[PDB]
Amino acid sequence: KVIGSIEFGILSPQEIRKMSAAEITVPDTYDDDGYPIEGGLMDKRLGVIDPGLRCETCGARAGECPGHFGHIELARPVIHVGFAKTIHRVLESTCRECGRIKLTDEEIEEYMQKFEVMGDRKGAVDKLIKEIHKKAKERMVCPHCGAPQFPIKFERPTIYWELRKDEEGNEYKHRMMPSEVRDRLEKIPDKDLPLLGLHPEKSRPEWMVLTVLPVPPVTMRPSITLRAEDDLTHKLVDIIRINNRLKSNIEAGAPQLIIEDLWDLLQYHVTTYINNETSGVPPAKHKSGRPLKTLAQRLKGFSARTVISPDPMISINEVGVPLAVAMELTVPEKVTEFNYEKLKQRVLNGPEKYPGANYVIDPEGRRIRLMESNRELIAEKLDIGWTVERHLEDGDVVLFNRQPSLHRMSIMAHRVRVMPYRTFRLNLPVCPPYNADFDGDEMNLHVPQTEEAQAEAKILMEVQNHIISPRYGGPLIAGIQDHISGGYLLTREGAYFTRYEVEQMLMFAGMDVNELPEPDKYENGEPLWSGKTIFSLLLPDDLTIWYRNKLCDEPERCEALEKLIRKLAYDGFVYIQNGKLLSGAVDKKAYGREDGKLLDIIVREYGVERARQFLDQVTKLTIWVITHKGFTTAIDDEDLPQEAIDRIHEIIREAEEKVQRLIEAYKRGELEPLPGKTLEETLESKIMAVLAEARDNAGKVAERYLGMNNHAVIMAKTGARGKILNITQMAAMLGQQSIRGKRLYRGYRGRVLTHFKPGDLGARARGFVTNSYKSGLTPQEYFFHAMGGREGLVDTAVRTAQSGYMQRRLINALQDLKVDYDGTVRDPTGIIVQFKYGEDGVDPMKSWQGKTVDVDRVIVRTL
Amino acid sequence: THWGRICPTETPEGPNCGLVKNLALMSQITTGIPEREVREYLMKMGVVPIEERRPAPGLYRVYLNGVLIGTVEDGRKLVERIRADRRAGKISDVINVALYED
Amino acid sequence: FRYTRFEKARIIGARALQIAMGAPVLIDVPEGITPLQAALLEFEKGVIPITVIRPS
Amino acid sequence: EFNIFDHVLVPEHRILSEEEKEELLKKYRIRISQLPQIKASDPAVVALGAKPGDVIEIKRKSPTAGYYYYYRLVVE
Ligand SMILES: [Mg+2]
Ligand SMILES: [Mg+2]
Ligand SMILES: [Zn+2]
Ligand SMILES: [Zn+2]
Repeated sequence: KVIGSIEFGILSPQEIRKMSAAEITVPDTYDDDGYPIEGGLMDKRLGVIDPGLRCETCGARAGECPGHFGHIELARPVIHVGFAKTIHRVLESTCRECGRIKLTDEEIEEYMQKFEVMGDRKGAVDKLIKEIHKKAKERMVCPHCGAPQFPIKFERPTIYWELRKDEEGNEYKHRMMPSEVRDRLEKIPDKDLPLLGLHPEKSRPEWMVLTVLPVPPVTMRPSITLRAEDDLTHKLVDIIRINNRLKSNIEAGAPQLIIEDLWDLLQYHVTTYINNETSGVPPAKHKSGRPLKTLAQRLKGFSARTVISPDPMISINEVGVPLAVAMELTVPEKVTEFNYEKLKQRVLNGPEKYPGANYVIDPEGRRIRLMESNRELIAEKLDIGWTVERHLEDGDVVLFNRQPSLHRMSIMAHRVRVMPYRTFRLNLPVCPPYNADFDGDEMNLHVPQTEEAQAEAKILMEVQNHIISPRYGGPLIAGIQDHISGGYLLTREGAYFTRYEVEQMLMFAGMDVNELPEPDKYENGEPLWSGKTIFSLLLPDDLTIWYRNKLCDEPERCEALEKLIRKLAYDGFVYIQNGKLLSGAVDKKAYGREDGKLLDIIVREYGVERARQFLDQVTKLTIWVITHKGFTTAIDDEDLPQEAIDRIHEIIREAEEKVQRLIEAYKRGELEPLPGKTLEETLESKIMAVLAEARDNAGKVAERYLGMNNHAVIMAKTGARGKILNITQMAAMLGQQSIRGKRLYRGYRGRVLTHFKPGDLGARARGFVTNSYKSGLTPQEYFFHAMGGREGLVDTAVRTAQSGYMQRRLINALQDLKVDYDGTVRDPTGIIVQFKYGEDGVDPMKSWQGKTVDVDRVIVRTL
Repeated sequence: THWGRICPTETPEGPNCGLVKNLALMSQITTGIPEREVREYLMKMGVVPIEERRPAPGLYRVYLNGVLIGTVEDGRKLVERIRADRRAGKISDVINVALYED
Repeated sequence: FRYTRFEKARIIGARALQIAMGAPVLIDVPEGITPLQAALLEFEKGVIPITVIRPS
Repeated sequence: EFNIFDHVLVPEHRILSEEEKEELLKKYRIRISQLPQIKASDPAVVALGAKPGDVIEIKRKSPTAGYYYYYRLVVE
């Protein structure tokens, strides 16, 4: 009862005459300002549009009433403009008198057999189509008409010719009539059409010459009230206007020429009806100059939104929905034996309370509005089979959306948890997939209705089912910033939590009763809890994993592994054993997105219920540690003593004179040019590298004279928004300010700013800040930084154009591709684009960082 | 050239970024000055009208709003003269004279 | 030996829809929720009679 | 002066006999016209001497599945 296929073709006169409701003969419209009903083009058993129901037997009032087609018996045949070039390509490729494709038996036999090998590719079938055309177009001796010399054709816009013979060496051009052409196409047998671009059953050539013109229904020609008549109707009026004149002149006297003039005129009018923007055809305009837009101009030319707020106290798959939004958005629930009581209490609570309802739909289908009247007599013998539109309940399937919708991860299924106030609450680890922050970002909320839709979203789009990103073999939903810092503090060498802290705060997670909390590792200094052990209270009793932490570098790289070929004296190489955290500290390496080593493992091995649990309980774990201990950045965190200051000062002076020596050398034409680049570019390139070298060195100096064990540094080295590239900019120096590559030059005719000497190519002159954000920028530097800062604005905002467009292109190219059940990626036209997807057939969302089953890992699993 | 004319930070976000900007605190816009008193004082100080000139290389070429009125004798002489004239309050402050050097 | 995600979702939806339009549910007695969760619990017990005919 | 042949980015091209052809087209349940295709103008085809009707069996090293065999029809 749904659409398998659609098979296009060309309408036969018979069809148009049979599918017609009445023969249109009177060239007129409505008329006028009162009583709009005639007997030709308007509702003469054809279609309804005014508030009056009368129609073609089907009655069917103006409301809901599919339009009926009509027809026009053309007094003479008329070439269809859309087929003109095709009709031409057909005429001079086939034989008149004959009906053959002017090809030898051999040619047909091997051509058709070369035509079946291409029977699906629309692009590659035209090459052979035109090739065939030209091969027949050159011959004049067809194998099915004793050959009678074929007068080549001419064309356009809708006229045909044939340079025949009658004299001798002459080449007069016999004119071509639609009747002649059509009756000449009617000879071409069904056997030859396949060798062309036509069908014996779907698209006969003779039908390309219209003998009957199908009239669009009333519903497709609506009148645009102020009435602004429909264009189609007007042009049609002209067409019938000439058609009737023609037929009336044929029935009477026949001076031939008269009939020819009128025939060609009719031809013009139909040509315009098909396409007003045609070539060689004067656009039929309305009395204003404004061109009529016909057919070729016709087919051409439950949610919510609000601000978002964080909530690490709700489940990762849950969504906070303001109860007001919950009272507007409703769900269709058919009353059955299990919710009979609930729904009755809901509808009785009315549109008020909190668990109420707004509408009710009885089995007949009539919607009942619970506002007016009262929830009393309305909520009676409901019986099973009705339908209540109840307000959003805690747990309902709901789609959360944030635009722009880059990857699929932008729309995820959530579980409504109705809460007051007026914002959407999003659990914090689900921020990376949405790419949302908070400053002012707003998101969309969708409420699906049909049970199939809700289920489908709940089974396939639920948050927990998409912790890992399909782009790369790793988790997308994880720790963000505090989760990282909290994981570090919780898993530190000196992590000793008094009973008060452990006991009271484990309630942010769960899991204790008996052999979980036990037993207090340290009673040395005092009876206390080691953080490693408290963290250990979550991981299952069989995951043994080991991977170097972020600090496993520099001369602190080391190693000292030891395989099994128990004490504890390790730190870097994080070692977790059956839930027990032996060594290591939690950071960007341990948790967080992008990574690919722990959160990854617990989702492959134990994917749905466990993964969400480990995620959910960890945030609240890590958060309370951070909160109860105190975590801040002060202003002294970036301060360096006088010693580092004097050192940096001497460094920037050195770099300055390095640049001057380069300039003084350039002035005297002391050559020394770089190999590839131009001389002027050599100077610039050498300076930029010289200054960049000095910049990194200044930053290297900065990381020494600053305590590496205070809060700020932890964040840099840990895994909560960090980058040595920015640290150098905050304390040491920002560096060279550039504009689309080259240095800052665009200014006055002789310099950048009016504070330097004309031609000064010095360090400070061509835009180089020496001071960082701490020490403060000078008037010049502040301006230079602004000139260089405009880059990020323009660049980042411009990239969107190419990203969006490029993606939109490749999306509109691959959107059809699926994995067939035989494990094969095939285009929608049955073309094996890839025997077994991705060569191996392993979904990138389910592979171990590209590897088709991480073999080294599976083997180790032997305990 | 925006230094002291356009705000380096005041820029609306979006496609309007860079196109539309704001006037600096330290910035005035020219009022109106009829070319009469201008021309008159100009010639009167040594500008040699075009109705005569060759000029090139008259070692000079003077312009008024793109209109080459004429030439004088020494360049720095004219620029310093008109400038100091303006500083003495003898001529309107809205008159600017620039000596391009090439 | 198992189902694919899409097949699971499809089946669940189908059963839930069957339950909505009437059609007694297999072993469930003490519950108190929508047809969806009914089909969901029914699936957790592997009693959903809906079979996926795979083209092979 | 040597040759191309299984070199830089060139996989093991082979020609199919009627047997493996029919069987292969039977396995994937597809017609002759549904395969990716090569041209007779393709250098790797003229080197191996392929005719407009052959189905080249291509063996390439894949950094994911290791060894993969593709198939294509020689055309123009
Ligand atoms: Mg953000
Ligand atoms: Mg934001
Ligand atoms: Zn009707
Ligand atoms: Zn013939």
